[PDB]
Amino acid sequence: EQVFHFYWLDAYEDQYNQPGVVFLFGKVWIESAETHVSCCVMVKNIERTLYFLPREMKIDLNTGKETGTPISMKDVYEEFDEKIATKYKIMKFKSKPVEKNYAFEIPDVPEKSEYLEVKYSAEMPQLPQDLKGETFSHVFGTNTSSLELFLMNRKIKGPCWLEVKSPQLLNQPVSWCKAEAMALKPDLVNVIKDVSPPPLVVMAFSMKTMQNAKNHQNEIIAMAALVHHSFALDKAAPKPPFQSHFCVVSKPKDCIFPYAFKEVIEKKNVKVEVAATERTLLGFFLAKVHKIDPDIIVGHNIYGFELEVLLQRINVCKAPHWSKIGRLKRSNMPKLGFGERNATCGRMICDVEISAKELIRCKSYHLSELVQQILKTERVVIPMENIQNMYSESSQLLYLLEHTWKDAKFILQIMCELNVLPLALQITNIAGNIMSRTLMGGRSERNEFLLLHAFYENNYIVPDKQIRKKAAYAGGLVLDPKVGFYDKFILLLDFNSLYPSIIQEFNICFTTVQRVEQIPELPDPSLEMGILPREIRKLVERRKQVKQLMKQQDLNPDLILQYDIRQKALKLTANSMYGCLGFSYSRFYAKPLAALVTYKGREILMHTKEMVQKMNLEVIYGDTDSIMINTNSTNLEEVFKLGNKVKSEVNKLYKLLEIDIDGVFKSLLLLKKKKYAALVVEPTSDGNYVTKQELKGLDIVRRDWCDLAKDTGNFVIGQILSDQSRDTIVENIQKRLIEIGENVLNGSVPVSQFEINKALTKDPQDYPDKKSLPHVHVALWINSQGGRKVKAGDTVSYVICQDGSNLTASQRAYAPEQLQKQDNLTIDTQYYLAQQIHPVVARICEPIDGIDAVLIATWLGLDPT
RNA sequence: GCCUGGAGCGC
DNA sequence: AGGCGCTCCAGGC
Ligand SMILES: C[C@@]1(CO)[C@H](O)CC[C@@]2(C)[C@H]1CC[C@H]1C[C@@H]3C[C@@]12CC[C@]3(O)CO
Repeated sequence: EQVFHFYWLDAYEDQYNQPGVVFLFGKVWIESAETHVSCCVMVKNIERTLYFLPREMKIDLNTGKETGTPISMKDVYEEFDEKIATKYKIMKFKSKPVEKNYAFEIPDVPEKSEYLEVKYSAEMPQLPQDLKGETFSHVFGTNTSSLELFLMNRKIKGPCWLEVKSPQLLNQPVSWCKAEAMALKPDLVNVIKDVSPPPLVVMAFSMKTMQNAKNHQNEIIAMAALVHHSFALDKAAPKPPFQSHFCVVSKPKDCIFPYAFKEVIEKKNVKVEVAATERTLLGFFLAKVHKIDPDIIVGHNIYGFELEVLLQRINVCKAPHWSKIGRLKRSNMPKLGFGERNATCGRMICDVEISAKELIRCKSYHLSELVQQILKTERVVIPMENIQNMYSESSQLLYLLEHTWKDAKFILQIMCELNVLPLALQITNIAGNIMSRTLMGGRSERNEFLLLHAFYENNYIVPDKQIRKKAAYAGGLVLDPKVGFYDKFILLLDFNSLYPSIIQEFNICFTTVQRVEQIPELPDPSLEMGILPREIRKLVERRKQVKQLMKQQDLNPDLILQYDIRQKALKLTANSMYGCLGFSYSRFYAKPLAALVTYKGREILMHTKEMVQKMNLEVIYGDTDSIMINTNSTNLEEVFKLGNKVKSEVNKLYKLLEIDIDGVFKSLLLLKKKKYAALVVEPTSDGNYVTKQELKGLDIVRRDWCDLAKDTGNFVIGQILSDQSRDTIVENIQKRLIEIGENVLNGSVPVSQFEINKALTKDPQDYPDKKSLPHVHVALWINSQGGRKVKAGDTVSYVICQDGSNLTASQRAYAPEQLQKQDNLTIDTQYYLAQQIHPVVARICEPIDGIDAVLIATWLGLDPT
């Protein structure tokens, strides 16, 4: 008849105003224009689907007793037809008996069983979730959304190509896309899998807001954006990351642009559009968004500030057509990211801050710390105050705009550097969810979707969607450490994905483990692979295919970064599978399964520790899935043969679980459980090797210890692991420490190294014992004093100062700025030497002969007692 | 040691 | 807006 193709990226549903309809936004190829343009496809008539569970025996709801008559499918039909449909207003519907499996948390529901499937328009009323009757004890699917029913039934798993048959035109345009179309029923949409992903339109932006002179509004005075119209998600980022860009500045209401501004620009030839009013600016922006038509908008702290601000201002200034910031034509703007995630429907939002938190560790995720760590460059800062003063001289405004441009360019580079977009696609293509959601973070949901697809495809009824804490079960086993320094090589054996393998090994699934604190029994080896095991099995196969492809030759060179990305996404998925089992709010929550996994975990660890011991080998440490062996040897080649020897022995015990040589140490300083320092062997040629320092858990790697303490401690660590004689070392450490103590007293240590960082678990206002907590105290100051406001998740930087108020150190906390700018404030040198440096060095040198607590305190110039 | 509150490393 | 195990600090009993 007729058909068109399109690559979908995002989906949206308005249950309240447009039930039974799902809007899909993506890309269509236009041959005439030789480029892809945005497209919106409206899918209608996605019907509610219910599953009524027939009773074994008919019940009288008044007496609560069987009536002697057994139940047949027809009984359910009739009760629904006569008493249910009527009472709740359902004119039409289709029904049909179907067989469905079940394996979830509602008791008295058979593993397999017949059900009365009832399908009817989403426009007619929704039944109560607890609805019961004379012929049925429960009904599933009452609250299932259309998006879920559509994605599950059509087997759509993340962005991909769709074939839409019998497309229809619309009276009037419903979206801001270049092409629109409508499908009358969902079975008109099909997935096609042998066509590559089209490149997207990416737009990175940043803005500068300014607090208004009189009262408290935060106006947008400048916006910068970088853009690229052909950004592949299946290959390396384009160089450069953008092709075009634009800048728009405005002025608050008390200020006036510096004289000659327009002219100063005409000269420099900068694409800076100078707008008279904030409202004009906003409108300029919204139009570029509408004209550029990005598929993805990337920024920093978008969901935490920028986006909400942009929307509020758009409303106050009554800027024209706010819904263009999204892809669907809408009238009313919802607020508070709910109203936000909805505000941009059709366009994916990538917030680098969120993406960084999921990909790397830092002491803070502010743009400057990310730029430093990720891009390795310094990023200037502009305090909200200095802004106005910049409106007096043109060269200053131009600097401000240029800065904003630099910010958007950094955000774009970070996004490129972390490979966020390509990873997100692979992740979404695996979980089978929605990419804008994958980008918002939250693993539980990617997990839900993956399982929902798995169970749907295997004929199971699935759970209805339902409408730090203290541990709820046993975790991993942590062997007791034989603290101390070692000179002989150390063997580190590791299991490859213990948890995921445990799950396949012992066939642990919702469909195989009987369950009701009490670890359930493993299933009988006779039963077939459970649904969950098969899913992990698949991830493991695909990851093997990929690593094998990577070993290939005469290959397209860029393909290797691609395989590497998919490989990691396949790993992240499999591992999250476990953690979801243990999440109380997960749609597929199942503590029993989780706990059974960690159990066989501990068990296997011990049988392993024991076995290495029966081989007359010393086992000095072990954490959840690893075993550290002290060979007492000095012959590297022999060490390896030993490892491979133990290896062969353990791997002989299982069908899928495998242990391997994760490495070898030349020297190791084991302080406590989950805390050590070591020199790692990196073989080269002829049995030779180089050595690299690796730290784990020591205060040195934490963010809640100033750099002064961390740098000193690392020094001591380098010494300790060295080749020098024990005495050479002990001397060097003393030499150094005493120096540090002086440098601290004389004031030669940079004010930066005294900074301590801590992240707030709650919003600074939700802390009762406030005052006694440094970071929280400092956060309140910052919030109540200036612009941006610290909130849960944010890391606060501070330093202890001499107030001259005789309060404990924990009550004399200030911001680095509050220190250098204020005079009566001065670094509490005493605190840092005794409460920072000393503690760290003390705990590191504990197993060291020659070094002691009182001995260290004197070197720094402290009274031993 | 424990308790209360608060940190974030480890797998 | 996936888990649990193991230190560290401030303060007081
Ligand atoms: C945090 C979480 C939750 O599943 C996530 O998948 C990252 C890996 C994770 C930390 C896991 C919790 C259990 C951890 C044990 C380690 C690391 C681990 C996943 C399994 C392990 O790799 C050992 O099997």
